Amino acid sequence: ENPADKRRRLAKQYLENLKSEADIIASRLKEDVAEQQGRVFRYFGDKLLISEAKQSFTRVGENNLTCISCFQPVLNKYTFEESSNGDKNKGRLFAYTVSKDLQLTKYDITDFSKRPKKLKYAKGGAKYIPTSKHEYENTTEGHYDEILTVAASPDGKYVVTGGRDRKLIVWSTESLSPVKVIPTKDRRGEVLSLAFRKNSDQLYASCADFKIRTYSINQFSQLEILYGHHDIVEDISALAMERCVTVGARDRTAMLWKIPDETRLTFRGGDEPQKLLRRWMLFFCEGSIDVVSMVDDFHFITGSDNGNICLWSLAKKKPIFTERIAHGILPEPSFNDISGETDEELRKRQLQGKKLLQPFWITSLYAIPYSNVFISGSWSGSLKVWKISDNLRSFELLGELSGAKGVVTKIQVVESGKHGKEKFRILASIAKEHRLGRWIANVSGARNGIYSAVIDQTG
Amino acid sequence: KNKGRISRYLANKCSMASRIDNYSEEPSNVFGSVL
Amino acid sequence: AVTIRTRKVISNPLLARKQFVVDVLHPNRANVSKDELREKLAEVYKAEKDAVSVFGFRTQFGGGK
Amino acid sequence: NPKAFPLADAALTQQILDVVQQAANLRQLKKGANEATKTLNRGISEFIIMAADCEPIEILLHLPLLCEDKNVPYVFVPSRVALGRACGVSRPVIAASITTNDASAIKTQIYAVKDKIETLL
Amino acid sequence: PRAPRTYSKTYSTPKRPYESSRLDAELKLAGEFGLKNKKEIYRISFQLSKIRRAARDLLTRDEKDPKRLFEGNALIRRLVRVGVLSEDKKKLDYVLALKVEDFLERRLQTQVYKLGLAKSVHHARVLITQRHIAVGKQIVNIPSFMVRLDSEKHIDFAPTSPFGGARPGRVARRNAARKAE
Amino acid sequence: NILSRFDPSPRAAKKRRPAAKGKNLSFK
Ligand SMILES: [Mg+2]
Repeated sequence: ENPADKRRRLAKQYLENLKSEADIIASRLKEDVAEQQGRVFRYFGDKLLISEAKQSFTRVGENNLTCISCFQPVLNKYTFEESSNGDKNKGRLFAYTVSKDLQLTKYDITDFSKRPKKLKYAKGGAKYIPTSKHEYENTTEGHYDEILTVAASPDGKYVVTGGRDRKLIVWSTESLSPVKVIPTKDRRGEVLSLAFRKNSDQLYASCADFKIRTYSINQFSQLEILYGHHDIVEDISALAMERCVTVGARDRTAMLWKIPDETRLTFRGGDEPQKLLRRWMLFFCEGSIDVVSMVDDFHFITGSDNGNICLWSLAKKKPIFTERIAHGILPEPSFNDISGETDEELRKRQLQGKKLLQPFWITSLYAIPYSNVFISGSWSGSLKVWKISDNLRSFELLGELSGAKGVVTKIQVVESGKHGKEKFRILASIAKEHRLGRWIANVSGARNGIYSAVIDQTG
Repeated sequence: KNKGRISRYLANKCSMASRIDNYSEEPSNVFGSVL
Repeated sequence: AVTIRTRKVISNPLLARKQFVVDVLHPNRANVSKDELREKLAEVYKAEKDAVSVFGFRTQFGGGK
Repeated sequence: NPKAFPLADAALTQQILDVVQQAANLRQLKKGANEATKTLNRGISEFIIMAADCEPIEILLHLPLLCEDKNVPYVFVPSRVALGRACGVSRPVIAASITTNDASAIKTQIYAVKDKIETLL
Repeated sequence: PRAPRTYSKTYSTPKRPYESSRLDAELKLAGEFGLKNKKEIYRISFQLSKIRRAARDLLTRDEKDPKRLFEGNALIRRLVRVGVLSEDKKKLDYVLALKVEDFLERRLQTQVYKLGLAKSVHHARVLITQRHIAVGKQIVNIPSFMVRLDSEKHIDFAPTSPFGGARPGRVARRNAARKAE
Repeated sequence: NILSRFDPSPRAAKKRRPAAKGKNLSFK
């Protein structure tokens, strides 16, 4: 009964299950390690059935729900033990949400047929304001300023949150109890996004002081700071490798960070409407890149404030493919509000034709790791699902889900079922306001809640 | 002190209303009502 | 925490070894002794501590590396 | 012909909003029509930015009059949602003013946009 | 013996140091940029003289001359990278139009003052020499450090600085300890 | 639009990828 014998037993049981499920076995065994090869190996875009998706909107009492993070246990092929923290949580799917109301809430999302079920929550307030007024003394257990982001540890043991109070509180998943507080130690070091390295305890935090901080949650320690962005680092995405990718908003640059190599690759759009119009013979100049998601260890996608969704490759500095005005144009302002004149024709002239029209922003953008399908979000009122080409040189619109109404601040996807037959559950946090600010005019019908859509595969 | 706050608040709105009147060829009362 | 990274690794079977450059990130710490670096390098490379030799460490101006 | 005139194209709008963000970081930006008005009275305004989608547009039409009397460049951008975001504040901004400073770190960038706005007028 | 190591002087004394106009110009420069002595001005003037003499010699050559193209492009690229020469003035003719103030505005002392981290050029010098300023991840304690275009937006307080998020210096914690006692 | 010969003149060893890669670890 040596440890070598125990692994052999578990490996033998695993093969027996694979025989029961079923060339096929050899192919399936390769797919167990396809993630180590950073390539797209999940081609299920054509098998998805968007039309028959079961939509549902769950209302929440929190105002301006800011981010959502989902935890899915995964079987470890090396040890054949599930990622669930305890035996009780075997095969339990969780989602964690944060809002500008300073509330962290965990939900149960195991049952795809049922709505999310609240389990526990933690709220902050004015009691947690530090008295010291020194940055290194900002070590209070709760939040006192807007929470902007949340991330669930891949081991199911910790959930970490951060926001405008310049702290990084790590909570226990079971009780939502704070176990460590890590100040960023900067006057303008507000945490804007968090990304865990897949199947690892390494965390990447993109802050407002133009820097990226990396932590080891198991050690509860900051490791390094990355420099190079010339404006706020708004979003950050990571995969199994140590190659996180970030976007810098107004500096209009995406950066890929090779952490072991201590180098970075800089990507820039460089589109100009005059040539775009000429080649055609409404095109909007990009102002800032707000969202990013890694399709692959070698590919990622970004969404800009002009509605452009671009596909990138590590080999090329410029985008390989772009989807302009992905979510359409904002409604034209009412002529009864543009001007105070009685004559309608005078008011119509103030609309200036179509010059005041501006595109929807890409507020959310999520790509399922190592697949060919990704989801975008805005406040248009629908979630659009896109499929990437087999050669990874383009993408097309797979479908839409119109249930969501409001600002899509964050998107997540969780799957269940056997290898052949997966049902995909899309969870999106919906707010009445943009996460970073209150600029967006109130959208008619927008509500604060959790948008849910269950998608099944047939063919 | 609460009386001063309203007077300042009403002054700001009066400044806005005077602009809609002055820079409109045929001013309406629609914005003054909501204001 | 202290981070240790190895780069420019050359397998040199002529001298029966692996040669590399070592980067140590030690924020809020003066520096890392050669002995403890040898212990951690032995751990990561799965070798005896007696088979690891480290030298020529220069702290960067400003500290921390 | 329309009241909000001249309206900057897409390319010039991004260049204008770039300067607005830099001036925000360097404490060289006055946000809001009321603060913009004071700068014109004091003659410390380098130029004025206005939002063409203001509801109603008339609440900021005193500014072009003050500018043309003072020979100060001004320009309209299509969105107040975008203007406020680049101003660094959490709310829409309908008007902003770049404060004059020949000892600023962004002096060359400011004059570049100012030259183009004069061409626009 | 071992081979010689090269060295050079970075400055030169002017032709007539005692001209009243020169003394007044040096007074204004040292005051506006917080310089310590006339040797810093001489150093910058020496560099600028070399650059402008090179540009003059290149302009004497025929257009499309290989040497002119190669060396003029190298010089223009260097001047644009260091921030002295604008992106819209990429010609040797504008290289001949440069002045000492263009180089003095690129010093880290001037940049630290202008970005608002210091209340004067002298406070900026004190902040730099006291290890409070970082360019990117690197603490720079040299006031004459020449800031590049890309480096401009990365000037900040260092992580180790009490103004950059670290603990207070000796004076603050000494005072706090005595107050607590 | 219409408008729109005889030339008289072993491989090297293929490059091998690095056998070893960098390793990283953090402690304390
Ligand atoms: Mg020190």
